[PDB]
Amino acid sequence: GEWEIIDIGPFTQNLGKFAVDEENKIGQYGRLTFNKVIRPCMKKTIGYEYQLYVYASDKLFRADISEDYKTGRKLLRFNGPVPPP
Repeated sequence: GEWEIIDIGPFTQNLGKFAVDEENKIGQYGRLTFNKVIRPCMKKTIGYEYQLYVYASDKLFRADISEDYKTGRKLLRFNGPVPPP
């Protein structure tokens, strides 16, 4: 159940796109336009879980994302706007 910092390459960006698209289906904040994932991005091993900071429509949100390696990606939490890290 350990955490590591991961770089903000394409894989991390697409986790941010996943989170925004999932959040648009929820409709908590209206229609958000994905901007980018910024540092720091954390990954925990279970099978993984991610804590990310994603800009969408010019505002900063934090997303918690679960991922089942074999089966499925899962939006656990999406909150904000949050202060910059």
